[PDB]
Amino acid sequence: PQITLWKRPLVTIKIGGQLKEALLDTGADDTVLEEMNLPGRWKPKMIGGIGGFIKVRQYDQILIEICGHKAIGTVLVGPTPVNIIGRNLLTQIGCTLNF
Amino acid sequence: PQITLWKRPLVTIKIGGQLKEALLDTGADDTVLEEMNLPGRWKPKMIGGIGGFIKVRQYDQILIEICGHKAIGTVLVGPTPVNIIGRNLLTQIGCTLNF
Ligand SMILES: CCOP(=O)(COc1ccc(C[C@H](NC(=O)O[C@H]2CO[C@H]3OCC[C@H]32)[C@H](O)CN(CC(C)C)S(=O)(=O)c2ccc(OC)cc2)cc1)OCC
Repeated sequence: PQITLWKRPLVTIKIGGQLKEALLDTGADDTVLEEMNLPGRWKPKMIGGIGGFIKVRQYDQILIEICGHKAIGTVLVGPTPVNIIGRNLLTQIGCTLNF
Repeated sequence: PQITLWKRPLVTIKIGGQLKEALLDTGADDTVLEEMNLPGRWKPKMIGGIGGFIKVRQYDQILIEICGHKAIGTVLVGPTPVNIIGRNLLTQIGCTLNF
């Protein structure tokens, strides 16, 4: 499909057996999801943007389905205000910018 | 053009007669540029990101050319980690997400 940018590009994702709304974010290197109790091991990490840095938990090889397109990669979990789908997963679903 | 996301979607912009590099950021509502001198009046404003809020200077109806495409809109200037082109201007240049 094609998504215009009049409004926030919010889509439904599926992760860890749960449906959520997430933002398709070409300005995000990595994927950052709201607090959730995913199973398995993780590693502490800090990511920064406007306003400073936040602490997150890095989970690897997590499967996410974005609009029916599957993707496997690293997911950061922490006190983010919004679920953010970053380039590490956007590339896997064939997402491009076009103008 | 069509832009893949294996690398950061960085493009050259021209604002106030000066060339800069900026990030096409579909997760940003607004356009935020690093500290710089712009002519005309400005109003102090605040915007919030992943790590909290920052103080910016709001410039309205500013000419800005993004990868050869002209836009006239709001540009925020402040201590952002990187120049980001947000949806307010991405819509003006006809930018969409596609997968
Ligand atoms: C009132 C303000 O609303 P809020 O609920 C913040 O809600 C957000 C936070 C972050 C994003 C993604 C980034 N957008 C954003 O900051 O937009 C700004 C500018 O326009 C406004 O619209 C949304 C918030 C303004 C951007 O797209 C990606 N960032 C990097 C970029 C700044 C270079 S990031 O989120 O900081 C990031 C993601 C993954 C990473 O992997 C290592 C690193 C960094 C969207 C909405 O309250 C704050 C306390």
